[PDB]
Amino acid sequence: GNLEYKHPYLEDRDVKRVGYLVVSTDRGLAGGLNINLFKKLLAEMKTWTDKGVQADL
Amino acid sequence: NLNMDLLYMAAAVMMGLAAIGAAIGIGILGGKFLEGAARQPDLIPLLRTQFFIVMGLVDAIPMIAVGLGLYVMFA
Repeated sequence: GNLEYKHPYLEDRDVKRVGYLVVSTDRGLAGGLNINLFKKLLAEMKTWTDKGVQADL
Repeated sequence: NLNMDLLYMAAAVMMGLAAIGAAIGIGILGGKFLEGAARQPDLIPLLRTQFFIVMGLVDAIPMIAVGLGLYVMFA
């Protein structure tokens, strides 16, 4: 709406540190569900940290 | 002769009350109009036509008192 404000969570800024929440099982026998997710996370976490960004989990 | 001067005086007090009455009344009404515009700037032409429906009534009684103030000036 027209009554738009400024707020830290709405404002846009350049990444100097990055965070991920990550969900995993407590139980095995799920096949590769965890590992495939963790591989995809490891690629992006590598890509940002090569930009010098400390990752956080 | 005091008859002339005190007629001059009676217009001047009656005029000042009408000037205050109008100036304050539309100042208050105009303040809420500017709050509406700052809150809701899409509607300001709509609110403008509302503000002028109301503004004429605030003026109406003070303008009568100006009419008598100018007649007691004139006569």
